[PDB]
Amino acid sequence: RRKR
Amino acid sequence: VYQEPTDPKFPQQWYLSGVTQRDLNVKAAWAQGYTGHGIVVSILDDGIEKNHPDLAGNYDPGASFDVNDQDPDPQPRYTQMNDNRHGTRCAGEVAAVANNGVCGVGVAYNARIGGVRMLDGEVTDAVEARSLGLNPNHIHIYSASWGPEDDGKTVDGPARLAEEAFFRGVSQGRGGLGSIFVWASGNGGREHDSCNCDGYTNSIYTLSISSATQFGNVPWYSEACSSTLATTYSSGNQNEKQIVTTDLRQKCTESHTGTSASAPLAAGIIALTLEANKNLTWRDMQHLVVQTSKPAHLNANDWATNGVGRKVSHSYGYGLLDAGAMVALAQNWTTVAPQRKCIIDILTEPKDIGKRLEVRKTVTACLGEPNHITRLEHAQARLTLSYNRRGDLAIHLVSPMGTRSTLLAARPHDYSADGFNDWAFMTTHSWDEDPSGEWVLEIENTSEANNYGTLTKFTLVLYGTASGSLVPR
Ligand SMILES: [Ca+2]
Ligand SMILES: [Ca+2]
Ligand SMILES: [Ca+2]
Ligand SMILES: [Cl-]
Ligand code: NA
Ligand code: NA
Ligand code: NA
Repeated sequence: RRKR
Repeated sequence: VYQEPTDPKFPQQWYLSGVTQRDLNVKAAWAQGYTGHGIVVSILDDGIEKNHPDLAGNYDPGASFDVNDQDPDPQPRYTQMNDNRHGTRCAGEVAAVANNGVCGVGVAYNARIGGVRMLDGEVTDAVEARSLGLNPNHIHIYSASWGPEDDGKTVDGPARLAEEAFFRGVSQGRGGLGSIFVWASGNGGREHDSCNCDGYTNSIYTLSISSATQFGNVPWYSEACSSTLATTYSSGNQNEKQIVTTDLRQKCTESHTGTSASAPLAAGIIALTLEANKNLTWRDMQHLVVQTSKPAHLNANDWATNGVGRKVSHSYGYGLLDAGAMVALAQNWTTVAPQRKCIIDILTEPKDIGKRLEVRKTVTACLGEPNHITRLEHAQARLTLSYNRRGDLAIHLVSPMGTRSTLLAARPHDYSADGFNDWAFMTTHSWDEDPSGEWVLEIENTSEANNYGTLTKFTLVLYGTASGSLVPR
């Protein structure tokens, strides 16, 4: 869902 | 007489100062006496090495939490691949200790620095909300170098809890002055991604920050969009220098890169600015960024002058941050008037898109009402539409003062047939313009394919005030  | 830092890697921090003028003008703010004392910044990321020799002196447990494991200690999880180094690198950009013989210095090298360990695990809506809403009467500034996937086909933003955290932060945070949320605009340049398809950067409550290379060019990873507000230096090609910061395992790195490095530098500059005037509201801070950022020598083919004489680019917003100008302008800043919101439902019937659709509407911007706006801040075109191949769409919005904002450029990889469901495309490019008059929305098929769809809702949402304008630039 979320990435660096 | 101000003495600059003696840290061993400070001479390699080309973006902080120099004779050359390709810098963020941070030494000028230091010489005015602003180094971040009393300001609290939190890095929302994969953890912070709180015992790092260049962070320990500034570390603040009150600015820290571990949402992934539900404990107070944001220490990164150590692995052979050093996967969880990202947050420590970001923290050193903000607040690495100065004059201690270790690595380089943070922009706000006397600020207090914390970290929220929240990326090392499944990043749910609840995880984001608990991180964005952490200790909002203690933390002043939140820095986020993360977001939805940069594959150039995702449209995604804060879900309900995270959006509630944004509104709670800007409304009640920092004693009612509003939490400052700084966002990295994205690494999707190679995928032709648009940072307006990212609801975090596209939010009016975040300062979305893009990147420039050392030689003043648009980096390969950069995403262009109208919601970006300003720019800080970051990495580029292999002849251009990179960002110097604290690394995992108590090391120093000179190779921090990407959009991830730009937001922390902006957060540090905002920390210096808050020290110069602690009474600044979340909207004050965006006004300061708009007025003081510098286009000069940033190369782009889309520089345009808006209705109030300011140069604006979809790659850079209003240009490079200028710390010295920020802290100078902050000191005697007059608080802006309360924010007004004027909602204009544009359509009287759905409209087939076809090859090209243009929707023109003349608005009064709530003339005669308490939410009358003559001085725009953010504007949104909230669009609901169906289309068979989303990434073939290009969407533009023209303000009454003639400023053409690209709300959406073609995204070759976005094959989705799901269209846009009240997606609030945002532009910063008409800031301080009078929004009364004719607005124009353009939707076009950029491909030769026989695409098809319908625009069923277009709400123009204007934010701003009715007082306090400057003579145009
Ligand atoms: Ca922990
Ligand atoms: Ca140091
Ligand atoms: Ca993106
Ligand atoms: Cl609102
Ligand atoms: Na408030
Ligand atoms: Na934003
Ligand atoms: Na007008």
